[PDB]
Amino acid sequence: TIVGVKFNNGVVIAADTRSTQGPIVADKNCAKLHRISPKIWCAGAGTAADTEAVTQLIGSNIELHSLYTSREPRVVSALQMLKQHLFKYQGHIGAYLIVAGVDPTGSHLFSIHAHGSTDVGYYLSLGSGSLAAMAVLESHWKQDLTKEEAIKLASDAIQAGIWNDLGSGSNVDVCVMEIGKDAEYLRNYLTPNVREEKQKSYKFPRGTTAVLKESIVNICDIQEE
Amino acid sequence: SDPSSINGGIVVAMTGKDCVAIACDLRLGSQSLGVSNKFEKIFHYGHVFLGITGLATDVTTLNEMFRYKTNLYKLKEERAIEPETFTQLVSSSLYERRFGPYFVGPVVAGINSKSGKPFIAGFDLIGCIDEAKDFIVSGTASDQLFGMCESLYEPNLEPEDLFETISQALLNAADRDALSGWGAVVYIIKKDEVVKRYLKMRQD
Amino acid sequence: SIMAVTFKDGVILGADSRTTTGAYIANRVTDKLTRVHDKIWCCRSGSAADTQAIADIVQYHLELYTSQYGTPSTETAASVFKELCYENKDNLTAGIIVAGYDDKNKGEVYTIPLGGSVHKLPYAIAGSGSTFIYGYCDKNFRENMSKEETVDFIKHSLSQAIKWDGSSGGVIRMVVLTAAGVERLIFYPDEYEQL
Amino acid sequence: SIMAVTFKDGVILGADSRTTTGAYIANRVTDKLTRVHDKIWCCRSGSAADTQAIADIVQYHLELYTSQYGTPSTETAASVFKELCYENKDNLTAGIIVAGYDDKNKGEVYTIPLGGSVHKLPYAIAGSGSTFIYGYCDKNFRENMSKEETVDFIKHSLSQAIKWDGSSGGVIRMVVLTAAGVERLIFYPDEYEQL
Amino acid sequence: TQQPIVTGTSVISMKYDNGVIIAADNLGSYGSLLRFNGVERLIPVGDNTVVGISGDISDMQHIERLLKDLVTENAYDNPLADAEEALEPSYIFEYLATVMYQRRSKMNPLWNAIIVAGVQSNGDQFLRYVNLLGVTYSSPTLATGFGAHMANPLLRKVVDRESDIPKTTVQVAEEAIVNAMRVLYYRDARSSRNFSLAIIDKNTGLTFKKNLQVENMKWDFAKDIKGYGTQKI
Amino acid sequence: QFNPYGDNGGTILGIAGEDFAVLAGDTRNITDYSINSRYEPKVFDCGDNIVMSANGFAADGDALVKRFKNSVKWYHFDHNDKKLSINSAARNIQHLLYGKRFFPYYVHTIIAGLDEDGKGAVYSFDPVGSYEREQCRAGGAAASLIMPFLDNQVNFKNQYEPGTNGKVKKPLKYLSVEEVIKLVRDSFTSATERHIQVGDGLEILIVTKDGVRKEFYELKRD
Amino acid sequence: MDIILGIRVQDSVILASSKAVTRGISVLKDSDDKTRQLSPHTLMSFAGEAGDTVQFAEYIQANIQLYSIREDYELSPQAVSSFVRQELAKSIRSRRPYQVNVLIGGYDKKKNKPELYQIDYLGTKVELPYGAHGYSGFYTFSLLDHHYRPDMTTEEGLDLLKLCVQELEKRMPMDFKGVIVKIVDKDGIRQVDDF
Amino acid sequence: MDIILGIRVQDSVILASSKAVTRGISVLKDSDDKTRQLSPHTLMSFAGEAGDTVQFAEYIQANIQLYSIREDYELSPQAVSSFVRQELAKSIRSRRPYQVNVLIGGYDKKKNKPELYQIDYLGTKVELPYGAHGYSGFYTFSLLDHHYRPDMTTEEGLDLLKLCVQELEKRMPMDFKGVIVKIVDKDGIRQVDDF
Amino acid sequence: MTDRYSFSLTTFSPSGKLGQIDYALTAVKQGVTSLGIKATNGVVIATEKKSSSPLAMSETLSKVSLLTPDIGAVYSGMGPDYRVLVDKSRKVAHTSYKRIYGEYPPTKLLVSEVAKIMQEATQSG
Amino acid sequence: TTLAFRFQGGIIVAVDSRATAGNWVASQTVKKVIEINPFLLGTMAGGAADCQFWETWLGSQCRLHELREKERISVAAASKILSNLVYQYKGAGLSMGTMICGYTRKEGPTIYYVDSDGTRLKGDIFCVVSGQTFAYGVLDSNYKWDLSVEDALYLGKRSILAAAHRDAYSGGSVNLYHVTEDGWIYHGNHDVGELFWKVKEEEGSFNNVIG
Ligand SMILES: [Cl-]
Ligand SMILES: [Cl-]
Ligand SMILES: [Mg+2]
Repeated sequence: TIVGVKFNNGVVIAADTRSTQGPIVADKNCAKLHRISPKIWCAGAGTAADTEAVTQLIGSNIELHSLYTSREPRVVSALQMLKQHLFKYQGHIGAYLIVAGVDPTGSHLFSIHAHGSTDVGYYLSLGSGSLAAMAVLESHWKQDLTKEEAIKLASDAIQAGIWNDLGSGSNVDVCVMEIGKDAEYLRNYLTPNVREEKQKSYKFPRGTTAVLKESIVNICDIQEE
Repeated sequence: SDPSSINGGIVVAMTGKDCVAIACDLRLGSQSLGVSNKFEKIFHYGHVFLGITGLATDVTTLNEMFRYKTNLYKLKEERAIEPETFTQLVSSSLYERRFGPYFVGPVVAGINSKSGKPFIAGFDLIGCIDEAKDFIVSGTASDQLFGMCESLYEPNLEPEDLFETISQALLNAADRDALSGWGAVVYIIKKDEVVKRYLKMRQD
Repeated sequence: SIMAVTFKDGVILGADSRTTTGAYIANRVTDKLTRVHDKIWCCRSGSAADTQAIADIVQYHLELYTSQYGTPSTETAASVFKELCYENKDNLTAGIIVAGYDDKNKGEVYTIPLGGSVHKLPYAIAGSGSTFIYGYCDKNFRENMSKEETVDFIKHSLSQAIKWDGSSGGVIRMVVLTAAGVERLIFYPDEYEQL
Repeated sequence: SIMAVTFKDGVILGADSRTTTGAYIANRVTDKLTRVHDKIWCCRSGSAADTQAIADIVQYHLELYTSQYGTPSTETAASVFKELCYENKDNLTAGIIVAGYDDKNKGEVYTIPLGGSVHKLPYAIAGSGSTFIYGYCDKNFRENMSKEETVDFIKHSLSQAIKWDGSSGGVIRMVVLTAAGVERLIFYPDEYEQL
Repeated sequence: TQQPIVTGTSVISMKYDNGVIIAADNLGSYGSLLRFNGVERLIPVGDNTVVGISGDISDMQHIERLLKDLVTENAYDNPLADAEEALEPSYIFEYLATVMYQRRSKMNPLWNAIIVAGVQSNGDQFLRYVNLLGVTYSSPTLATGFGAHMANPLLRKVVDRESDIPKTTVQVAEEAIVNAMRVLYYRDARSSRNFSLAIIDKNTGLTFKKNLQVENMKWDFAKDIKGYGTQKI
Repeated sequence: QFNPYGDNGGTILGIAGEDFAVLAGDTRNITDYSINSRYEPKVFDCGDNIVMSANGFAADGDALVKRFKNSVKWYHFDHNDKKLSINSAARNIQHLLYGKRFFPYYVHTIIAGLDEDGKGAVYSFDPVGSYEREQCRAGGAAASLIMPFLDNQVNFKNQYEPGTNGKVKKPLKYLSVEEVIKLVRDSFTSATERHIQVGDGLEILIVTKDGVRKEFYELKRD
Repeated sequence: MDIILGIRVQDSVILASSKAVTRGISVLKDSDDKTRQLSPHTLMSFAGEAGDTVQFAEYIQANIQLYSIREDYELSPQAVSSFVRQELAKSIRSRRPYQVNVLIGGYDKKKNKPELYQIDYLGTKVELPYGAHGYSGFYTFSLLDHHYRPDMTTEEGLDLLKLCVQELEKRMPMDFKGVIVKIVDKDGIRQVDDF
Repeated sequence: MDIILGIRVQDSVILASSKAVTRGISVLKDSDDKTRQLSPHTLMSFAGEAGDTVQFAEYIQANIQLYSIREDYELSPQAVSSFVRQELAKSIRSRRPYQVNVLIGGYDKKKNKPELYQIDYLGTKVELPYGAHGYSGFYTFSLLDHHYRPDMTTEEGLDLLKLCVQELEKRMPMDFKGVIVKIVDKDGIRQVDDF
Repeated sequence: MTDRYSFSLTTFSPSGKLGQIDYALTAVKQGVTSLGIKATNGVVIATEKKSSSPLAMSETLSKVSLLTPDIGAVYSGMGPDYRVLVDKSRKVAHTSYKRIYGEYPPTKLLVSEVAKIMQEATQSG
Repeated sequence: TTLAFRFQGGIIVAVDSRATAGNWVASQTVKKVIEINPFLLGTMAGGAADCQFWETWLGSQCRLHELREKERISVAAASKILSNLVYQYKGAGLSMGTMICGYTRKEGPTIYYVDSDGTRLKGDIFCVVSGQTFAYGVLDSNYKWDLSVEDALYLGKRSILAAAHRDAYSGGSVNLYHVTEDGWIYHGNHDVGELFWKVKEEEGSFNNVIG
């Protein structure tokens, strides 16, 4: 579950922290929030390797472009470069991204689908939990939201995904990008799913395991003398 | 037919107080037939340990490939590669075969030589990174290892305690998988000593 | 549901605002009316990605054309769309209506189906929702209509297309192309549903 | 293209006259309006064989009903069609509109899609050609129209359906069902094409 | 084994302190064509039960007839047909569940998802789901098709657990249902603005509302959206 | 085409003590990535101190449990109210399952109770009726996560006496009901963390000579 | 199917290979030698798809012989095995992979130790006391697990191999028309005539 | 695959049948007798799908034995062959046909003549001097077409059969683990131990 | 067309001098002064902004360039040749290091890469 | 892995106890020998349910025979009941590989292999190694007719151990049965984990392992 919510003086994006292989939870605290540039972040859904690779490549080219032009990078640039790359590979690179950021032009919120299509909105959601998240956004979103209101709305939309979507879970990661300010990355903004103490300590008595052989491993280089 | 379960095998890594542990089974098979019980799946490039499960031809190929790349790194950098940096190199190397990938499940373990901070990571076959605090699992008995680790593990275990936990996690997971077992190895890794132990286990 | 209608003072482009994956509405405020030049616009139907990719290349081609040869004709814009659509027919799912205002040629509409064929028409309809209004549009279209008449004709037409098509919906966006300039109109459900 | 419209004095059934195998017109003077009782008629679309087989069984069932219980209701005729269509859904390709005149209930129209579901409606359209006139019919239908108005509404409607559909064509056949009795109307291409 | 032709979309429902609410839109879609408007998909059984049906409409009309026939049959040689031996929601459900599982097991299913809402004799709220596979389950909130994905998340914020049901009034419950129907109109490409809503209360009985419309919609923000990224006009 | 089968997820666990038995399951019912119910029981009292769960396709599991409940009713009728022994129940369920051999019940069946000597018993079945008596069994989606834990912690597998270096196995012992409940809770807590189809709640049915009692514990709802 | 076995004794490596070449229900030959001398102290046995087997072995033979002439040195078996594995590991992701399974038997003059390597068409390599490829491997492994001792003599190794072939003849359903046996020791590579 | 051969000499019929039972790459037996005594002077050899072969032969054996008890007479080989063919000819158009191929060797006491019949699973029947089923057919046939003589004795027939088996062992790719030979003459049915 | 200059334009002279490299070093000598000093807790690089015209905005011409967040560069000699080297240096830091190891290159290895680009313009056709 | 061979001292029956679902090990304590009657044994290979159900059914049909004819059923007759039943279901997808072993005065020690394909064979030795049925043992070298009962038991136990080690789908424990005149005798269940190490140490075999 990834959402983006535009507000009065900026844009906020949030995501859940679960990655799944089939029905198994691979990572309980995944990071789906990616720095393309200092004030341009995006949230990714779909193939985990694809979203990381595509944000790192464009983030690299955006940094070289920024240095070449002597200008802070623009969201429309990262957007354009991402969609032309994804379109080239005809959806075989399964990267579904919500791209937000503030630049000299103002605050921007876009979404990018793996076939190379983009769209503009005040509120967006993507992934398996998008329908749970969009249901909350369509119920509580208004024009002229404050910063506090937009964080509340964004995290609530992720909670909807965590609770009602099997593909989403664990914690809520938020990133606030306000005009004329530093982007604040709030890693584990909420911790709604903390495991309880086990009934038993499964620490074994020493010598429990049968050992055939033991040996010192040489990790040091060839020695002197 | 499914490349990632022809040969079989498992790897598991865990963090403790000022230490890490990585362990693997020793089986190589052609599906039902067991061929070799000496097929170790854990390799080390300096103080960084890499376990690889999956298609055995790719396990061997990636070991030879990462030995190659870490050797050139050390000659140019004039220092051994660190776990955090090697993790990024594995990811990079897997994603460059996006549309023709190595059928492998790599696991990185090691202690950062400067910060002393224990580090573990796992990857999918195209190089997505799972950087867990607690434990990483890989192979044909990954479901079984997730079950064992999730119940047995507690944080800040001493080296000799962590050994018992990871050993019991591997042994009991392997015994519930047809394509895993035929012996096991456990590496206990501290900042400047590494002990390697072969475990007695059932050979069926 | 997309249409372009040529009237006395120029041309008007109409479209619905719905984008779908299966039965889920991915975007309910979609802008399917896109600028390839100051007074050359297109209506996009089919794949969102394909039409966006094609529209971006055509805008590039006309920006470079303008640099060298000055303002391109609507016919020229249609030709560039056709060239991309025909030569890449095997790999593209795109149905595009090209509408533009010259001062010499006044309002012109060109339609480009899947094949990549070109058809110059007094007006054109396209999209899944277009099939339900073929009968209505053919009976109600006159040449040299006023602006008010042409806005009504499109509003009523897309109103019906939205009603019967699950794939069409949301707001009715329109773009008026005349000598006077470029006007954007929006019509909300409460307005066009009661027609 | 088939439709049934309920007006003040009763109901009118309209249909085109074209039967096709692929793109070949097997019959260009087809009668798709069929009698199941004196003042209960149906419009047949889908498989020619399936609709003829179903219509023949219903006519049998209503003839036997009439022998025992007297003149059946339009609702009763619709129910018998539904029963055959629903229970044999796996093996049938039939879309039927049932129209009839009672003196108690006056004009009634029932439509039976593929599923074998029943829908009572003030008017109904069906067939491949029906898709092109959804927009037109919804905008132009009023309740309690005159005979002349209703004939015009059907003539104009099927005229459009024939124009845009390859599968529709030939003559426009109509059957008027009132207290006065049963009237057959035919309208030739030279008449309805110039509308 | 068949395929559904004319279909109905989401049925949504929830429990509240004194009863249950259920709702469904009045559309019968023929694929992408929104062909039949005014199709009623909430079918009341006595004055204590409403059966909401999604999926194939021909199969729905068959089930409608089975329920009409069930009321007739129950009355036969039954002096307490309108009292102690009236049809309970639990009886009506178990019958449908039996039919659904038998039809799937003959590889000729009724292509539907069904929610039975009602109040029992002792005043207990009844709400249970069954579909073409004969799969059954109960929850403080139930929904079919798109409703499961979009309505449940919203309704579960009012009643998350059993303990929340006494704390939920009919005004709060109805508000939640009406909002969920608006969200489904925004986001389901097979929904209509026109819907029916049914309340079954242990005190006030069965209230059936027809020709309800989605209102207080937000579209104004659309005017400010131009192009798919770089377009400014 | 029409597919007559579905997956409703969930996990069931049966442990047999010396003079008791437990059958536990999560209360979560799912289809695809949606949650159908956070509380929908899957462990039932079937009478004669027998608890039964059929986990997999919920429709097939509900039908089978009904048929066995009916089967118990007719045993009493036809055999002068004879108590149905767990071994007799197990054999009866095999015949129920094998009846649909060429259109199987897509479920994993576990029944718990006391044997005729009063010792705790668990029986496990495959979809087509193959059955065997066991000390421990986990069924459903998260079976692969839980069974290895139970092998290690209930049967003391791969555990040796310290100082023997694998020469002498850890002595097998009967666990108390309190120890067994802890293992059940720990197993479900662990399975909930790593399995998307496991969570919401845990319902445990404990069987003793005194009868059948029920314990419920909340699980993570993500 | 083709039988290739390898056993590594105290001071030598013995390779047994089936002499039958069959394509379908036809026996093409009964005296085929499925072996190539890579170097004076290195022998390779191969089984697999027709053509690929010989082409791959001769290609490897040429490369190892080239290395020997260029450096006037014999590559160690470990080195030869690694070269062979890498060639196979390249071929799996090639347009048409070599479908060849090989056994490499060599005597390492530097370490004065015999070595046996098993490599499959994917480039899977292991060092083993005994090895085999195909259906025959299943049986022979279980037998060798019981009887094989690491300090066995060449004569003891031949007797165990003799037992394996006899048991394979009874148990195997296809006629492999006997085996050719070759010994690799310090003195070189020789063929055992009596078997 | 399974070898069943039949040769009819001057005064007897000899049947040679492979002793191996194989399913896939497993050999289940090396002493299997693929023969049933239908009557004192009639023998049937069968090859085909597992289960069907024995079930069919035992079914035919029971029917022929029933006829013998009821009439206290032995059915002629011509009559027994016709009965067997007809049972197979019924089975091809049955829900699950018997996949069995049979050879029927009999001595007709009325005509004092040996007879050999070849019948396939379809119910195709011919009388032949020599016959065979499966892959071993093409070889043996051509060999026998050269050596067989109508007035050969039983001893000469055995030598020719001995040659056929020897040549089959070399030429065939599968191991059929030898044959069992049975002679049918006036004195009855006997098994030749030495072969 | 085609680049038909496939041969070296820098060769050894009988004296073992590479003329074009010596002449390049002569161009550097004519260039404005730049310096660098290394402290215990930092490094400083400095140069003069020799403005070609007072109408020219000298702020727009950057002689001191960021290569990575932890590496800066200054030059003496031909400005255009520096500007394209800074572009190639910034890019090679990414392509040959950061896109592989996920961190910026150490000073000595980025220098090694810039050095390689300059060596190739000394031997390439 | 199921093994049944004939010798002077009677019949030796040895089976493993592992059940698998794909690569998943469902059970290590499965009983693959069904005790039909005091003199009759059935081994189970293939579908667990198919073998359990029909061999249990066979025991019922064998019991009825005893009642109706006041005599023990012959191994030939008992085998053919099962073989004739499965043949009715042929092509329906029954998976069954089974050996019916007993001693009767009429026939002596007898082993019949009965298949889901409808194959019924009499032989001195039958072995089912995952998916494969053989007329020979996993070793077959040690097999001579005149063998000590306690010596013959070990061969059967050793043969299951061989297959258990190499075959991924074989393992758990070894169940041993000795069939003689006046019934069969259980020779206990031997865990392969414990057995392997002991056998290795005593026999000096599995040298390729290391321990
Ligand atoms: Cl778009
Ligand atoms: Cl017709
Ligand atoms: Mg619509």
